This record gives sequence, structure tokens and C-alpha cells, in this order.
Amino acid sequence: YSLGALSMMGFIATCFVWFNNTVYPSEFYGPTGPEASQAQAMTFLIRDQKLGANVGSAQGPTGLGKYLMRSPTGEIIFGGETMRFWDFRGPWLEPLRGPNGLDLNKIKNDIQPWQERRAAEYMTHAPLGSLNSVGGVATEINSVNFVSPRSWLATSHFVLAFFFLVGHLWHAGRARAAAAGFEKGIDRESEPVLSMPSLD
Amino acid sequence: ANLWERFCNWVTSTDNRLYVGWFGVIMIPTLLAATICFVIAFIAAPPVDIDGIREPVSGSLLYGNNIITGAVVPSSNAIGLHFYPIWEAASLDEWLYNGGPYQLIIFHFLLGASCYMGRQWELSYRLGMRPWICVAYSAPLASAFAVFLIYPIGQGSFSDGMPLGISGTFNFMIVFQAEHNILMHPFHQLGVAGVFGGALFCAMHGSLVTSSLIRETTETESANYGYKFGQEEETYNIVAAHGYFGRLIFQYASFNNSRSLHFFLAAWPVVGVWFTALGISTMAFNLNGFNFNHSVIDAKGNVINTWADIINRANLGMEVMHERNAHNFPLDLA
Amino acid sequence: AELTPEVLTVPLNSEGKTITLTEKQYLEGKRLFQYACASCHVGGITKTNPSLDLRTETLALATPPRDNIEGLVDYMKNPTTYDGEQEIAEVHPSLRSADIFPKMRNLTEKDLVAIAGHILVEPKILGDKWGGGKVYY
Amino acid sequence: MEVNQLGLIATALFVLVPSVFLIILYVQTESQ
Amino acid sequence: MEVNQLGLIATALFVLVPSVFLIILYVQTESQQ
Amino acid sequence: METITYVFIFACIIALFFFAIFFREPPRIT
Amino acid sequence: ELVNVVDEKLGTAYGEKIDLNNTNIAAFIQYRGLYPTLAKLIVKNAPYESVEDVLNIPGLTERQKQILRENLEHFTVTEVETALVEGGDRYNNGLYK
Amino acid sequence: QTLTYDDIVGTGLANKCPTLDDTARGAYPIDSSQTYRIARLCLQPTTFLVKEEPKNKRQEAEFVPTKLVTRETTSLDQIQGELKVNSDGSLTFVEEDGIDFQPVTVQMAGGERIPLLFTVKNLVASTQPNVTSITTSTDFKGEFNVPSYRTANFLDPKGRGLASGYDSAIALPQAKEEELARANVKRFSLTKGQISLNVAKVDGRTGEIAGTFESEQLSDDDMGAHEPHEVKIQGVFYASIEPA
Amino acid sequence: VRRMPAFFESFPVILTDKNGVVKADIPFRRAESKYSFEQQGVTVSFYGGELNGQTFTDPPTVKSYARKAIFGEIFEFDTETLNSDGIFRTSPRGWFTFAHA
Amino acid sequence: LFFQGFHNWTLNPFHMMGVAGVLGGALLCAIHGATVENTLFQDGEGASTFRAFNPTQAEETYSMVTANRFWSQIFGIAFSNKRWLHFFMLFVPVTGLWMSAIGVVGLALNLRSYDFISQEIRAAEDPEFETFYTKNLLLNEGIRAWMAPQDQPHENFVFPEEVLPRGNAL
Ligand code: CLA
Ligand code: CLA
Ligand SMILES: CC(C)=CCC/C(C)=C/CC/C(C)=C/CC/C(C)=C/CC/C(C)=C/CC/C(C)=C/CC/C(C)=C/CC/C(C)=C/CC/C(C)=C/CC1=CC(=O)C(C)=C(C)C1=O
Ligand SMILES: CCCCCCCCCCCCCCCC(=O)OC[C@H](CO[C@@H]1O[C@H](CS(=O)(=O)O)[C@@H](O)[C@H](O)[C@H]1O)OC(=O)CCCCCCCCCCCCCCC
Ligand code: HEC
Ligand SMILES: CC1=C(/C=C/C(C)=C/C=C/C(C)=C/C=C/C=C(C)/C=C/C=C(C)/C=C/C2=C(C)CCCC2(C)C)C(C)(C)CCC1
Ligand code: OEY
Ligand SMILES: [Cl-]
Ligand SMILES: [Cl-]
Ligand SMILES: [Fe+2]
Repeated sequence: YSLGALSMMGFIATCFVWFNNTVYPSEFYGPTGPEASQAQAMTFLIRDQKLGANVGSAQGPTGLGKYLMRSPTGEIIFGGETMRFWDFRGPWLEPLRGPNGLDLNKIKNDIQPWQERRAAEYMTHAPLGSLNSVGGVATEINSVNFVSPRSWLATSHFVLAFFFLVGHLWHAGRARAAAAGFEKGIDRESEPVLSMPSLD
Repeated sequence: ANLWERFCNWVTSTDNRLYVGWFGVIMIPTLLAATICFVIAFIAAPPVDIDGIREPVSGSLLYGNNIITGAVVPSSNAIGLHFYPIWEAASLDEWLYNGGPYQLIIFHFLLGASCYMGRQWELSYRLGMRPWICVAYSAPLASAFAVFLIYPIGQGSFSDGMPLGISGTFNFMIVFQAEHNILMHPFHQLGVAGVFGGALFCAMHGSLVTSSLIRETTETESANYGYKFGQEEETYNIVAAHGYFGRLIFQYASFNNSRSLHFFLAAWPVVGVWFTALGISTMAFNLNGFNFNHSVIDAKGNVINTWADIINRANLGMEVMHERNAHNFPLDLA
Repeated sequence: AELTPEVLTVPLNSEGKTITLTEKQYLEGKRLFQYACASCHVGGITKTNPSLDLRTETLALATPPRDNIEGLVDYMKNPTTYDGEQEIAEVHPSLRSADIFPKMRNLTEKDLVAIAGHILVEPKILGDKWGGGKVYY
Repeated sequence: MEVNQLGLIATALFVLVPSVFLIILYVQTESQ
Repeated sequence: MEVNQLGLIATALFVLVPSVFLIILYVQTESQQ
Repeated sequence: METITYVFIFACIIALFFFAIFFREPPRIT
Repeated sequence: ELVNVVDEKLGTAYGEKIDLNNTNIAAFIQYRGLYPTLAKLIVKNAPYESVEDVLNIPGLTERQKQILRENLEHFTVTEVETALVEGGDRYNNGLYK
Repeated sequence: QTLTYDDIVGTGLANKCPTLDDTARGAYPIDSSQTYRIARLCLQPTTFLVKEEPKNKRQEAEFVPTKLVTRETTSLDQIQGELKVNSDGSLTFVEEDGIDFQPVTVQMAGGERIPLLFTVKNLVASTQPNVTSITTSTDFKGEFNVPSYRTANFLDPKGRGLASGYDSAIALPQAKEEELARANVKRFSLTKGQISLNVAKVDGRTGEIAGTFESEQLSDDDMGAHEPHEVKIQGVFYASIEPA
Repeated sequence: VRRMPAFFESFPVILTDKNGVVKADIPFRRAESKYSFEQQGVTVSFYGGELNGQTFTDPPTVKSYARKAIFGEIFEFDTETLNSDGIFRTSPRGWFTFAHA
Repeated sequence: LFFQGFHNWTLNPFHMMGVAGVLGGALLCAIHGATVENTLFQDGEGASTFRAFNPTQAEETYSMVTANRFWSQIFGIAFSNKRWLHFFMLFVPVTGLWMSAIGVVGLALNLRSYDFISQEIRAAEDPEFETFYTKNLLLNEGIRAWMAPQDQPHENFVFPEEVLPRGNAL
């Protein structure tokens, strides 16, 4: 029963550390995966906007906005692949939020340098890295010695939660068997199937 | 007795041709729904905008696929991890466009298969068997959870779960190597040892038991008729198979306890596939394969390439082409 | 091939004066570039603005010029845009901005020059790879 | 789709010929 | 000649299905006696 | 015709399952 | 009757020089002093009839007008090509390293 | 009221334009010696109509209703621009910027999917002359640009494109290229649309107006690979006018 | 024209000079292309055979002869008679070897 | 990865069969081991069941009859014949590797199952037609061009940046 409990808890722990940036502050743990991905869209919105791009009307190649598009319930959200992560919420990003989602006037006017810094920091500390701690995507060259605490903690506790479910099945099944008295095997002298009618 | 007891007794009857059981009560409806939807979608479903960019992929036979290219396509990236039941769509037409059948199939299937495992425990209890077959099955089940649930969770979208198709499976494997260098991950190398070794030990055990069948038939009938179902005795000479195999290698590299030998056959593939399921599950959180890119350099500092650098050039070819219209910014962070 | 004093000889200033570095300095400047810079500049690119790299030919055409140690050291004290028209210490690590980029706090002036020489030496070794990006991995 | 229309007859005989073989052997088995 | 493509499959089945049926009944007849 | 061929083969297999389960040679203890 | 408008442009002066009406803003990095400040102005004020209209941009400074003069030999103008200027592609054209 | 993001998120209201009370039937006086601007313009389509292909015999095409499949991603908003007073008295809105395009896919009977770039890029919309106040009978008519639905970097499934991509069908190395040219050679279309905006609600006090619109434009041609359809879009709009 | 090696179902069009310096190519990304036929003004002239004495200068024509040059010498083909599909097949040397091995 | 990018080996039915045989052999290995271990007769009185087996005993150490019923009711069919079962264990993996060998002999000659002509005819004509088969080829194309220069250095492949196939941004 406790291996049951523990396994379920380990899985929950795994998602806590992966998604939650409140009791696992990104200041201390690095950015979440959603967070880094959102941060990159912000970084390049910022850069291109400084060059003179109108980021609200920039139609990307697909016909969807290059920087901004709508979520399926219509909220203004960052564009590109990060469209999956629009549920992200973090203190560096919420000031640009209006009632309908990201607010283009706040985007045009109100981005402070501390947000450009955090977004750049977080994009370059995305929780991607190799088992031997080369940081980045799998095609990256050696140089950066980094794997996110969030990856370390989520992977370890997935593995641990999984094996503890296996332990649950092992010991629950065995407990049942042992309580009924056939954990050591079948009794040749009273083999239960031999007293059952044939299936056909 | 009373009605609920007649029912309980039927559900758990060891006399039904197929055991139902309490796990069966959930398994049957969920697998039926998953199977009917999958068969209909595979044949008839229209194209699905998998990556959320209004670039629909045709997966079904009626829209120009064959058995090898067809698939039920994962749900839209625009959806990410949102729950997308039929009733959340404004119309079946919208649900088909955004890949809803995929969510329906895999949720009902993970449920159904999780209960299939419980059913294996359940019947072994009603039969007075030992209980751990279901443990063996946890290895394949764990693997399905990884490609259909865990990997989408880490990456934030069901659009990156495994497609339900022959070629779609290949797509998923190539993108995976590009993004996680899975070949260079020890858990995947443990998976390959698992299945290679399982195939090996499978051929070995079969070859070795077949090699030592007791002459109980003539040359004109199948050897198999020398075994009668339920016979008290054994139909091969395990001592002779040890005598052969012990000499093939050496006497103690060979098993002479039938129970130790069969436990080994169970444990080798199960453990290895546990590891490779955990490999997908941890690469889901971007703890990737070993990275040895430009690891050897010479006295001046020139990069001296290894085979790891040659792999990396293939990976890069996968990286820059996959989902060719889907990235606007230079890093592909999930 | 080996790490020779000729490889380790780089412009000290726009004057064409030069300085020669030791194996030890170059490697210091590699450890330190890794510690403070590679997060964004791995292999000579700039992840947060790929348009600008650390190729010497790029540094050369920057204003002020930066294909030499002093101008690089200056950049790490008081960074500017490529045309020199704006200062950017608010968003780029620098001794000026060590309060907000804490990694720069404990960099001695000899640390900066090591970083500058590593930057200037590396493309002589790697050539195209440096600042070239994934095409050359 | 512009498929090979000899594929249909290839597939059909791929199935029919060996299946018939099996059926024939099975049925004459059951009748002795 | 510009001939009906399905004529081929039609002819093959037309021969094969009825013929196979007769052989099945013949062989299982011989195996009785 | 190709779609029909794939679906027909798939449907014969499903029928094969039915007969192989419910109309098997019953295993008997001889 | 059907041609790739972009390949055809490679055969014009766009293929040799910075086309002030078309080229992506990252190409101004090639010459000293143009990026980012003046490139932003050239592009914002884009469609020019002649390269030398660039010297008339409101508010240039005297050092800027001189930098432009030093680099008129690197500029050209060709007719605006819709496929090159839509989508905000003059600011970001999908090419990084 | 003053709602917050957390109030709206996931409800579908972020795709809705604001509205005005049934009691806003005032007029916004227009001071010819003043300069004006649209501070926010919101368009929210409610119906998408596609012209059917009248077979060779024809007689007359109709505009057939269609089913939307791309969800609450359709509205144009945060659009800004100056409201000029012309000297014949009319008003002219000149779009500057905003979220002025949405890709939309609707479905026709039979299952044909029709993508389009619903848009008012470069909208220029004028009133009738001698307009001294904006009222609940004030109309604007305008035209906008409709750029290609995909832009130039977009690659088709065989890797072909305009600004990138293969220039031939590389899987058929020795096919005659001539039958394939229309698909090998990508073309970027730019066409024009037309829109009427009929003012029906006016809060003279705040400068908010609201009404219905109808626009006509083409759908996607898939960078020249096939002929586009005519689309008629209908919906509602909201706008705030501030003095400049 | 750099010729197609047999390993490759597809192959880019790269032209080098007598010493193997890349001088012309058909680019994939066009935005930073420095070797396109239009920039380099490559022409094709034919000697012998059907086209002997001709020269084409328009880039799209030059490009389609460049794509066939990766296959070696260029021939006219009747594709209509057998409704050929444009994809290479193997020869009886190929089939024989395959079957016997 | 060479075999993926140049031969499209995953698409090859002879490999597909070999995969079935190797993964099917691993399956057989695990399910037979587990079935035996969980149908043992009680032949000793200890909790470690390994000590209750004598290689010279005459008797089956596990119950074919209960194993059979279990799988008949779990999975619909079951083995009934011990000899057939162990012959099947030899056959499946041995036959899979043989089929894979045949396909590689094909690839010795570049006789690949690389394409589906009908998809290519459609796709070349219909720029809206896309399947997982075309997506995979685009990946193959990326592998060949990005890996060949270093992988086959004796060819002196020189690919300028501009010819390298790449999707947007990456
Ligand atoms: C090698 C074995 C191993 C190791 C080293 C760890 C290590 C860790 N685990 Mg894991 N864990 C393991 C196995 C392991 N685990 C297994 C087998 C499972 C089950 C599958 C889990 C399940 C698990 C969960 C579910 C979680 C962890 C978490 C953690 C981390 C925090 C632990 C913590 O604070 O505990 C808590 C400490 C205690 C319970 C001890 C009592 C402490 C008291 C209550 C503290 C009072 C503090 C208070 C403020 C003081 C006030 C005093 C006064 C001022 C008023 C840590 C890195 C956490 C984490 O970071 O996950 C991402 C987490 O949430 N573990
Ligand atoms: C010789 C080369 C080789 C070999 C031997 C393997 C071997 C393996 N690979 Mg690796 N791989 C390779 C090359 C190779 N790979 C290459 C080159 C790449 C890069 C392109 C990869 C990329 C890769 C990825 C990305 C993944 C693998 C995985 C795996 C495993 C697949 C088998 C499995 O998951 O079983 C586990 C069992 C199952 C998945 C089956 C579950 C069955 C469910 C519960 C029941 C289904 C019932 C069915 C629907 C109905 C039947 C009813 C019927 C009777 C009517 C195995 C360890 C996978 C893995 O580890 O998954 C965990 C994985 O995801 N590989
Ligand atoms: C048309 C639409 C809608 C359809 C959906 C399309 C869909 C995608 C389907 C496609 C299907 C597809 C194309 C299939 C491809 C499969 C493929 C590649 C074929 C391989 C062909 C082939 C001949 C390969 C050669 C190698 C080969 C011989 C492999 C054989 C593998 C195989 C059958 C292994 C056995 C698997 C298995 C489940 C075993 C069951 C055994 C079992 C009942 C054990 C229980 C048991 C254990 C005991 O220990 C004891 C004691 C007892 C008593 C007992 O009982
Ligand atoms: C200092 C460094 C750190 C040190 C760390 C130490 C780590 C070592 C861990 C030791 C674990 C103990 C062994 C495992 C338990 C065991 O003994 O089994 C119990 C049985 C009993 O054996 C049987 O034993 C019987 C006697 S009895 O049962 O023990 O009483 C006897 O009857 C029979 O003949 C005999 O075969 O073992 C056997 O059946 C023999 C086969 C052993 C199989 C190994 C275990 C499972 C393998 C999984 C690995 C898969 C690999 C993945 C492939 C990809
Ligand atoms: C990410 C936040 C960065 C870190 C960490 C470091 N640098 Fe950087 N660098 C970064 C950006 C975004 C830019 C572009 C600035 C702009 O002009 O808008 C730069 C630029 C430089 C340059 C100039 C290169 C040129 O071609 O002109 C240099 C010389 C440089 N950066 C050096 C540098 C060093 C030495 C660092 C370690 C201490 C370092 N940077 C960190 C982003 C980031
Ligand atoms: C009572 C009971 C029981 C039984 C149960 C059952 C038997 C169930 C069934 C169930 C079922 C039987 C269900 C099913 C389901 C289904 C589904 C859910 C489906 C869906 C589908 C879809 C939705 C589709 C759609 C589509 C597509 C995909 C494409 C084309 C178009 C269309 C639209 C058609 C038992 C014995 C256990 C015991 C207890 C009691
Ligand atoms: O790998 Mn590459 O990374 Ca995981 O997302 Mn970003 O691109 Mn896309 O949608 Mn499926 O795939
Ligand atoms: Cl892809
Ligand atoms: Cl992106
Ligand atoms: Fe056995």
C-alpha cells in the first residue's frame, strides 16, 4: 500500500518540479521548459521590435503571426512552436498581460531592461542538456557545462516513482497470494483448474 | 443469493470463455471505444493539422494513404496538453481538423491496457497462480505510456506523441534521435541488449529444448505429437541439454535448474525494456544522450572528429529539416 | 600542429602593436569565456542575436573596432551597439553592470584580457567553425 | 492514386493460392 | 488493344473460385475411402 | 480499389481471430 | 509565363549590392557604422527612387550623412518585391546562423 | 466592467470585440480643426461565406455558408491609425498597425477546406462627404491588401518554395518538368479587398463606436498552385476614437 | 557540373572550375546566396548531338540542363509511349545479381 | 543513420519482418519465462522457489494445464503443446534475422524500397498533399546533405551554405 502511495507521489513531484515556478522558483531552479521556450519568443520579439518591426502585424510563413497569434480560445500569445506553452505564467512576463492576453501597447511601450535580461537568461538556460552535462540541444558542441536542476529532479523522480509502482504490483500480488496460501506455487494434489469445467 | 451477488459471481467467473473481472469492466468499454475510433479514423479521417500551423497531414487510406503511410495523426500543437474531448469542439468537423480522434484513442487505450495488466493479476488470483505475469507486462505497458503520455508531457504537446501509424512511428524515431541523441543514451543501449538478448535467449531456449526432445514419434509424423497436453512427465531431457550447452561454452555458464533458467528468460527482456521505457520517459525531460561533439582536439586545438561527430552531422540533418515550416526562432527548445 | 607563440600573437590595439600570450593565458581565457560568456556565445555565435558573431572580421568592422585586446577589454567594461551609438550595459554583461550580471563581479582586469585573447586566438585555430554556427559543427 | 493496377491481381493471388492450398489440406484431414 | 483492365482479375477469379471449390470437395472425398 | 483491398484483408484477419478463439480445437487432457 | 520572382532578383543589382528597397536589415552589418541605427532608418523610410534619396532622410546627423556617402557605392535600388518585404521579412527573414 | 486576464482565460471571450449598451445612440462631433485617431479597432467575424463554382453551364454562383474549423482565433484587434478629416468633410481611417490578419480555415459541404487570410492590412476606409458628427447611420467603405496566405519562406511537402526550397520535383528526376511547372514555381499573390463598416452604436461621451461589417476578399491560392475562391466575411466591430 | 554519385536519390547542382572550386550552384535558401546562376551569369552551350551549336542564356533553361548534367550526358527521351514516370529502374544485370545472391 | 538517410531502410518490408521477429522473440522470451515462473507447482516448502527443482526429476516443474487456461481466458488462445511452443521460440527470431539479411542483400545493390511512386506523382502535382511518408523523405534529404561531406571525405563534397536544405529558422 505504501509503495502505491509513494509511486503516485513521486510522479506528482516530477510534474511539480517541471511545471511549477512558485514553490520551485526559477531564480533558484532555472526556468521551466515552458518558460525558456516562451522566453525565446520574447527575446526575438524585443530585438526585432527595436529594429523597427511591427510585431503585431508580422505574418510568418505559415500565415500565422511570427511573434503573436491567438490561442484556440482567442488569447493573444507568443507565436511559433511556443504556441503550445501559452499557459505559462511567470513574474517576468505577467506585466505584459492584459485582459485579452498579451497587450500590444504594453509590448510596444512598457518592456523594461530587467525583462529583456530575464528572458535572455532563461532562454539560454533552457532545461536541455546531455547526460554528461553538455548544455543545449543534442547537436550542440561542447563548451557549456549545464543540466537544469529541473531535469535532474524530474528524471530521477520519474525513474523512482516508476520502480515503486513495480514494487507495488510485486508486493501486492505476492501479499494476496501469500494470504490465500499459494505464493510458493500450485498444489499438485488440488490443482484448482483441474476442478473447473473446460472452457470448451 | 440477491442480484448484485449473481452479478459479482458472473463478473469474476473462472468459467467464462474470456475472463471478465473487475478490471475487465473498465478494460472492455475503453478498448472497444479506442478500437472502433482507430479503425474508422485510419480509413476515413480527413487531414489533421498536427503542428498547429494550418498545414494538415493526411493520415487515412481514403485520403491517399496505404497501410504503410497511413496513420491516426496526433492532435494539434495549438492544443498542446489541453483536454480536447468531442464535446469541447464546436463541431465534429473542427474536432477532426485538430486531431481529436488521437486523444480519444490513446486515453481510452492507456486506460484499457492499464486494466489489461490488472486483469492478468486478477485471473492469476482466481486460478491460484503466482501473480507476477502482470509484472512482465508492465515493461511493454510502461513503454506505451512513454511514447503516448510521458513524452508529450515533458515536451508540452500531444502533437509530439507517437503517431498511430507505421511511417508515423519512423518520423517520431528520427526526430527523437535529432533532439535527444537516443542512440548515445545508455538506457536505449540497455533496451537493445534487452531485445537482442531476448531474441537470442529465445532462439537458444527453443533450440536447446527442441534439440533434446525424447524420441516418442516416428520419422513420418510431427515430433510435436510426442507431447500430450497435461502429461505428467516432461518430453525433453534437460540433463542432456545441459550436457550439450555446458560443453558448448563451459559447464557453469549453463543452467541446470529449470526454474533459474526460466526466471532468467523473464528478467532479461523485462529489465532491459524497463530501462528503455525509462529512457524515453527521462529524455522527455531533456536529459539527453551522451554528447561527445568536438570532444577530441589536437595540440593546437583543431577538432579531430570521431564517429560521435559523424552521428552529429546526421542529427543536424534531421534537426534542420523536420517540421520545416514550424520554427520562427533559432532554437528548438521543445 | 601545436599551440605556438605565433598563434598566440594578437593585436593589442588598433595601432598594430601586438602582444604575445602564453599557453596558460589562452587557457585561462577559455575557462573564463566558458564561465561568463559561452552561455550566449558558444563557438563564436550569439544565441540571443545570431546576426552578430565574434568573428574577427566582424569585430574589425565594429565601431569602435574590436579586433584587438584593448577594444575588446573596453567592450567588456562599457559595451555598445555595433555602430557605437548606444551603450548597452543594461542588457549586456560588463564591469559597468556587475551589479545585475553578478558573474562579472570578480573579474580582474587580467581576466578580461585573457577572455579577449581567447576570443582573438580561437578563430586562428578553428577558422570557419568559429562564429560559423551549426553548418560547421 | 496512380497505383500499379497489376497490384490488385498480385495481391489477390498472393492470398488465394496459398490459402486454398491450406484449406484443401485441412478439409481432407478432417474427413479421414 | 485498349481492353477492360478488370477483365483480367474477373477472368482469374471466375476460373479460380469455382475450380478451387471442386478440388476441395474431390480431395476430401478421396481421403474417406 | 487499393483502399478496398487493404480493408478486405484487414477484415478477413478479424474474422480469423473470431474462429481461432471460439472455434479452436479445444485443448483436452489426453 | 511563370518564374520565381526571387531568383530573377538575384540577376539584378539586388544580387550584388544592398537593395535599400528590399534587402533584409542584417545585410547592413557588412559595412562599418550602418547597424543598427542607420539600417533602422533606411528600412523605415524605405522605398527610395534613387540611392541618393537616402541622404535626405529626416534628421540624419552630419556624421551619419557622411557614413551614408562613404557607402552609397554599396547601395542599390530596385523595384520593391512583395515577396521580399511582406511578412516583416525585411526585419527577420527566417535566417539565423 | 474591469475584467482581468484570469477572468477571461479559456472562455472564448478573448476572441470577442467589446460592445456598447443598447442605449448608446449618440453622436461623436468631429472638429475639422482637430486631428483624430482610432486607438483600438476590433473586428470579430461571425459568418464566412464562400462563392461556389458554377459548373460550365453556369447560371449564377451563390455564396454558400461554411463551417469554421480553426476555433476562436479569428478576430482582428488592437488596430490603430489616424482618422483624417478631408476637406469635402468626409473622414478617412488609415490603418497603421495592429493585429490585422488571422489565418482561417472554413469547410464547405462535401469537405473542401478553404483557407484564407482574413485581413484589413493597409485599410483605407472613408465616409461620405460633409460628415460633422459620427452617428448611428455613418458608414465607412474601404479597401485593404490581401497578401499571399503563406509567405515566401514557406515550404510545400516536397520541399519546394519561393525564397527557399527545391525548384523542381526531385522525386521524379526524369519527369518532363513542363506538366509540373505550376506547382514547382511558387508565386506570391497580392490582391485587394473591400469592406463596409456600418456604425450602429455611438457613445458620444467616450468616443466608442460599434457596428457590423462586411468584407469581400480572396482565399488562399497556395502560392499560385490553384485558383482562389471569393469569400464574403460578416461580423461586428468596435472602435475607440481619441483626439490626437 | 558535379555528377550524381550512385548512393544519392537526389543531389544538388554544384558547378566547379577546372580545379574544383565551387563557382555556381542552385541555392536552397536564396537570401544569402552568393553563387546563383543569375549572379554568376552561367550559360550552357551544346556541342554535338541534337543541340550542336546552340547556346542558352536564360537562367531557368540553363538550370534544367544543369539538373540533367548531374546524370552525365543528356538525352532526349520518349516518356509518352510507356507512360514513363521519371524514376530510375535497374537493369537485368541488377535483377540477375539480386536474385542469385 | 546512413541506412535511414540513403536507403530508407525503415520502409523496407524485409527489415520490418526482422523487427517483428526480434521484438517477437523478446516477447516470447519474457512471456514464457514469466508463465513458467508463475505456474510452478509447490515442490518445496521454502519461499525461494528455485531450490524446489531436481534436474533429474521426471515431472514438469510447472503446470501446462493452468498456464493454458490462464492465457486462453486472458488472450483468447494459448499454447497446448510444449514441443510446438519451444519450436516456435527457435523459429520466430531465427526467421526474422533471415528476412533482414535478404533486404540487406537488396541494399548491396541500392535495390531499396525507398519510395512509393503513387505518392510522389500526387505530391509533385498537389502541393497540399502531405503524409508521414513525405515528411520522412525530407528528413532523409537532410541527413544525406549534412552528413556526406564528412562521412565520405574521399568524395571532396563541397556544399556551400546556400545549397544545404533547411527549414525555416533552424
Ligand atoms: C536516493 C534516494 C533519494 C534521494 C536522495 C531523494 C532526494 C530528494 N527528494 Mg526524493 N524520493 C525518493 C528517493 C530519493 N529522493 C523516492 C524513492 C521517492 C518515492 C518515489 C521520492 C519522492 C519524493 C517526492 C514526492 C519529493 C521528493 C523530493 C526530493 C528532494 C527534497 C526532499 C525533501 O525536502 O524532503 C522533505 C523532508 C522531509 C519529509 C523530512 C521532514 C522535514 C520537516 C517536515 C521539514 C520542516 C521544515 C520547516 C520549514 C522548518 C520550520 C521550523 C521553524 C523555523 C518553524 C531531494 C533532492 C521533493 C522534490 O524536490 O521533488 C521534485 C518532493 O517533492 N522525493
Ligand atoms: C538495430 C537497431 C535498433 C534496435 C534493435 C532498437 C531497439 C529498440 N528501440 Mg531504438 N532506435 C534505433 C535503432 C534501434 N532500436 C534508431 C536508429 C533510432 C533513431 C532513428 C531509434 C530511436 C528510438 C526511439 C525514439 C524509440 C526506440 C525504441 C526502441 C525499442 C522498441 C521496442 C519497444 O519499445 O518495445 C516495448 C514495447 C512496446 C512499445 C509495445 C507495447 C504494447 C501495448 C501495451 C499493447 C498493444 C496492443 C496492440 C495495439 C493490439 C494487439 C492485438 C492483436 C493481437 C490483434 C527497442 C529497445 C523505443 C522505446 O524505448 O520505447 C520505450 C522508442 O520510443 N528507438
Ligand atoms: C486497415 C486498418 C484499419 C488496419 C490498421 C492497420 C495496421 C497499421 C495494421 C498493420 C499490420 C501490419 C502491416 C503488420 C505487420 C506485421 C509484420 C511486419 C509481419 C511480420 C511477418 C513475418 C512473417 C515476420 C517473420 C518473423 C516472424 C515469424 C515473426 C513472428 C512474430 C510472432 C507471431 C510472435 C508471437 C507473438 C505472440 C503474441 C505470442 C503469443 C504466445 C502466447 C499465447 C503465449 C502464452 C503462453 C506462454 C507459455 O509459456 C505457456 C506455457 C502457455 C501455455 C501459453 O499459452
Ligand atoms: C562494491 C561495488 C558495489 C557492489 C554492488 C553489488 C551489486 C550486485 C547486486 C546483486 C543482485 C543479486 C542477484 C540477483 C538476484 C538473484 O540472485 O536471483 C535469484 C536466482 C537464484 O539463482 C539460483 O540460486 C538457487 C539457490 S537460491 O535460490 O539462492 O537459494 C539455485 O537453486 C539455482 O541453481 C541458482 O541459479 O538467480 C537465478 O535464477 C540465476 C539467474 C540470475 C539472473 C540475474 C538477476 C536478474 C537479471 C536482470 C538483469 C537484466 C539486464 C538487462 C539486460 C538489458
Ligand atoms: C547573453 C546574454 C550574453 C552573454 C552572457 C554575453 N554576451 Fe556578448 N553579446 C550578446 C548580445 C545580445 C550581443 C549583441 C549586442 C548588440 O550589439 O545588440 C553581444 C555582442 C557582443 C560583442 C560584440 C561582437 C560584435 O561583432 O560586434 C562582444 C565582443 C561580446 N558580445 C562579448 C561577450 C563576452 C566577452 C562575454 C563574456 C563575458 C559575453 N559577451 C557575454 C549576448 C551575450
Ligand atoms: C455493460 C457491461 C459490459 C459491457 C460493456 C460494453 C460491451 C461496452 C461497449 C462499449 C462500446 C462499443 C463503445 C464504443 C465506443 C465508440 C466510440 C466512442 C467511437 C467513436 C468514433 C468516432 C467519434 C469517429 C468519428 C469519425 C471519424 C474518426 C472519421 C470519419 C468521420 C467520423 C465522424 C465518423 C461488461 C461486459 C463489461 C460488464 C459490465 C456491464
Ligand atoms: O522536435 Mn523539434 O522540437 Ca519536439 O517540437 Mn520542437 O520541433 Mn516540433 O512538433 Mn513535433 O518536434
Ligand atoms: Cl518532421
Ligand atoms: Cl519557434
Ligand atoms: Fe521452457
